[PDB]
Amino acid sequence: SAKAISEQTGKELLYKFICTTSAIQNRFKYARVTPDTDWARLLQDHPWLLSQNLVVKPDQLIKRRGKLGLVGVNLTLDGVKSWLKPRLGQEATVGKATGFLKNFLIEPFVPHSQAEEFYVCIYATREGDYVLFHHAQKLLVGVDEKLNPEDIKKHLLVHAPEDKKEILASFISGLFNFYEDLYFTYLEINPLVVTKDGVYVLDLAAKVDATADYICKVKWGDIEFPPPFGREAYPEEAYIADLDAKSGASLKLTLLNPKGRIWTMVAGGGASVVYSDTICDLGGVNELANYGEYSGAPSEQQTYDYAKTILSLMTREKHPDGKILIIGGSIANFTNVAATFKGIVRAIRDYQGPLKEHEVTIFVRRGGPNYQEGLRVMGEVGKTTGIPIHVFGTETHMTAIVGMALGHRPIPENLYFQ
Amino acid sequence: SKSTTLFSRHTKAIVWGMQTRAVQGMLDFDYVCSRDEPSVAAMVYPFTGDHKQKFYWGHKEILIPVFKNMADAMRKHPEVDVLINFASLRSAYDSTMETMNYAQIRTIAIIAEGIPEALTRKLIKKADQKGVTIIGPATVGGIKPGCFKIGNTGGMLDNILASKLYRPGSVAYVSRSGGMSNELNNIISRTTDGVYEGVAIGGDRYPGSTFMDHVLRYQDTPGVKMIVVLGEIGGTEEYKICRGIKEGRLTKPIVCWCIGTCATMFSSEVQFGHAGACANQASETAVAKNQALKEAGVFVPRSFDELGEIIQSVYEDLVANGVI
Ligand SMILES: Nc1ncnc2c1ncn2[C@@H]1O[C@H](COP(=O)(O)OP(=O)(O)O)[C@@H](O)[C@H]1O
Ligand SMILES: Nc1ncnc2c1ncn2[C@@H]1O[C@H](CO)[C@@H](O)[C@H]1O
Ligand SMILES: [Mg+2]
Repeated sequence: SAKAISEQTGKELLYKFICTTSAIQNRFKYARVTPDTDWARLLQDHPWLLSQNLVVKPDQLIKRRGKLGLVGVNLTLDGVKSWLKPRLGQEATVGKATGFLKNFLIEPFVPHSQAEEFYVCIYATREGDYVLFHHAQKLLVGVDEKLNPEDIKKHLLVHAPEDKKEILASFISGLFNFYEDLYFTYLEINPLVVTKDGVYVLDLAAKVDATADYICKVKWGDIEFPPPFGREAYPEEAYIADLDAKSGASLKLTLLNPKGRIWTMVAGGGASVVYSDTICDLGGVNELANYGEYSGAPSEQQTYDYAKTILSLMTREKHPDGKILIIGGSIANFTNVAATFKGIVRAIRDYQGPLKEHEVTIFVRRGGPNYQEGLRVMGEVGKTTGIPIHVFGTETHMTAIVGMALGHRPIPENLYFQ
Repeated sequence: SKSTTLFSRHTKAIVWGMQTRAVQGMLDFDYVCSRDEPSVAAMVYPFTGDHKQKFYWGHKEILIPVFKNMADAMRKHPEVDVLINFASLRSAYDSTMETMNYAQIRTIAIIAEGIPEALTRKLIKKADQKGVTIIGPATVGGIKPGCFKIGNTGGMLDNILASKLYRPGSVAYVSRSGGMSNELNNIISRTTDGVYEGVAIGGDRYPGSTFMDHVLRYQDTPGVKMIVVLGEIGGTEEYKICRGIKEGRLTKPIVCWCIGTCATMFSSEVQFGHAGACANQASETAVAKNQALKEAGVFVPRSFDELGEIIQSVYEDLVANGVI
């Protein structure tokens, strides 16, 4: 999938890899600040922070920072530190997401006029990449088409100041080659500034196609994909992500609410979303802990390692009303249900102690290859461990176990194992 | 789009990859469908030399040739017009481009997940120019009961039998999800005379063939009397259905539900399991798509839980008036 990168990451790549005749200024002149920053050390590494005034803004995938009061413009270093005091490390709500302001970029202030500000954006669609320019012109660049400076002058720069067309065209042609070479899917510079001294990339927002790592990793390096603002990143997510990378099997985990009492471990992209849909249609969105799925015929050991991560995460703190684990799925096409459920059963066994302490109740529904033995060993571990487990097969509507687990409907023992 | 009909009970395929279980599963389905011949004429696997692989046609062991070179497989099997590509993500692009140098191939299924979007767009461009239908990437494939099934679609024989996938009914469907298309097999078989044809277009941002590509095929297929679409958050592909109805191009009843309505209730954006399953603007959400489909005249249930009920209701009205 296409993943956002920080402004800092995107500018680093652009400064390193763009090829343009245009004189790009302030290359690599940025400094990153967090609540843990050693400001003496920062100033050792970035002495230019004293050379001219500054701009400071969070770099956490927050849009429209200027409209939110979150860009400090034309400040001395002392003015930056004062501007950060009420913000750095504070909770903030942007739109409907809430998180901590904890990652800021400082850059040189660039004096310029309104007429020296430009907008450029490139974004991917099925039919090609659209290139947008505004001082609004937009050009579809087809899948096999080149974008040369003369093309940009003819189709995009008709309204641009005459003295800036050559440098704008060279930059945008370079930008587009960079966008393609590094497998971007979205790249916006708002504003791009061009003065008598050259080109300045004042702002940058971007997404890369993360599946292109096997092609791009020499240029990308150890690229980071930050979570959206309002979510944290967790080591378990990184652990699952590492599993997902090592096999053709798909293993995904996104923590929504680590303290929620409703956990899922569903097979399949589609079904995992339908279960989540059904949980929220039934009131449990504030108690839904996670979204994720496993699919693509993982082994018993991959499914054990996946499941033990979940069971660990849902036995971190108790809940007055205990917890629910939804082990669900469609009728699989090829996943060995017995082999995967044996992985899960072994995880359940290893964690049976903590699982009882947190009053976890388990609901299971699944079809596919070998599923009858899959459902049996689930029923079996329930009796061995004392954990309550209610086990259903193809004869149960896929999502019925959600209503069961939230009390909207009763448990039909007449369908167990069917 | 392109061809209305992709498969028949005479379809022959080449399978790219050493996927003996998938191939045997196809042959098990071929047998209970009463096909004359196995649907897999040959396999291509560059990591071994030419050899023959043992398979079973009912109880009889038979041999299917495995070729190191695609050129040999194509030349020895001119009857083949379908290629099912199980190549890993790293080589799916090159092997699919290579397949499209053979004019005999009119349909390609691309199984692998994780192909870069920019490579898929180039496959789509070559495919559109040649008239080739691509199903995938990132898909299990599809199934045409009585005729042909792609790879692992529909699972083992016991599932093929339980969901009556050995002979066609009157209901066609298209879905983004592979797993959920086997759930649709189940639902449709319990509420109607069964599946006529189903396709899983895969979960990527740019599917080789879109919902509307297949819905148009079904509209133009006389055996199809009604159509079921399982949509998903992300992109705007489903609005082409509203347009087709509005234009009078789509006249058969259409039932649709888009998954991903939970995203509207989260305080932040969530990338779901399928690569394309992420809304970049308000109209790409499941809730917006479902509401627009409903206003255009599609039969939309309140939630996935009522999908079987509305399918059965549409099916029964069509029997009542003599259409089925
Ligand atoms: N380095 C800079 N020098 C001068 N002005 C700047 C600089 N960075 C930002 N600005 C001004 O502040 C505005 C808001 O900053 P920006 O990074 O574009 O954030 P956002 O687009 O999220 O509001 C810019 O549009 C520009 O007018
Ligand atoms: N100015 C600084 N203040 C605090 N930590 C720093 C500073 N410069 C580098 N580091 C940290 O040191 C590590 C590299 O040696 C990185 O993790 C980086 O975050
Ligand atoms: Mg901006």
